[PDB]
Amino acid sequence: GMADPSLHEAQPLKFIAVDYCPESCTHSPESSTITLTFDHRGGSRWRSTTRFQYGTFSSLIQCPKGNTSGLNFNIYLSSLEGDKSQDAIDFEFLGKDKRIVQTNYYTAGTGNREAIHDLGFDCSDGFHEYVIKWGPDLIQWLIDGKVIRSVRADGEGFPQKPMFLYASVWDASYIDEGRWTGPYVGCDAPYICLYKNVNVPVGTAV
Ligand SMILES: OC[C@H]1O[C@@H](O[C@@H]2[C@@H](O)[C@H](O[C@H]3[C@H](O)[C@@H](O)[C@H](O[C@H]4[C@H](O)[C@@H](O)[C@@H](O)O[C@@H]4CO)O[C@@H]3CO)O[C@H](CO)[C@H]2O)[C@H](O)[C@@H](O)[C@@H]1O
Repeated sequence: GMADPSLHEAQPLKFIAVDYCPESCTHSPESSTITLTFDHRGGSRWRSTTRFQYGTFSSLIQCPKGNTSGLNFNIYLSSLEGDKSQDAIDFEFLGKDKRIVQTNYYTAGTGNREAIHDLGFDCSDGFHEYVIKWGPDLIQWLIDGKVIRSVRADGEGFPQKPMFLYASVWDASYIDEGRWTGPYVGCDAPYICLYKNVNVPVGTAV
């Protein structure tokens, strides 16, 4: 009993696109780091250049410092951002409180499956690991190696369309009178959200 016998499959996300405002996204593939910045310019959004059909997705993430009230930073899967009938699976940080994270998923445009989780840490205090495990009848969310939520196919729809990996930072303060992410204060810009060692499924790109 010397070798670790534990079964251990993922590949680094090498190729990404930026959907708007590329000046507020940086990619350093040589250090496996992507950053997103929120400031006057209005944020940005990156994504994988390919869709995937199921698999495990992960990133180290360090959220922005300072007063992030109003902001939404995230990492998520979506069949197509902006599609009214999208399938999706979310990690969304709510800027009013950097010690929580919200999970959610969408089936043919329908969400309303929010859950709020206590992180046990400040998400801007160093890099932490966020994982989405997406299967045909089981979705799991992991944080620093621990499952924080599991949902199984319950007959009320399930994400099954091929999906892009996405990440953005945006001002969500207009949602629910600012009660969701807080009012936007925005006096600590640039708000820099960092993604490191983003990994995608080995063999499910479609
Ligand atoms: O131009 C006026 C106004 O524009 C602002 O920038 C907006 C920006 O707010 C918007 O953010 C998207 C974001 O890119 C996207 O990732 C996010 O996706 C959601 C998804 O819709 C949900 O279903 C769920 O899965 O969770 C995801 C992650 O939160 O949705 C937001 C909101 O639509 O993107 C648009 C471009 O498409 C962009 O114009 C800008 O900040 C302001 O300064 C400006 O006034």
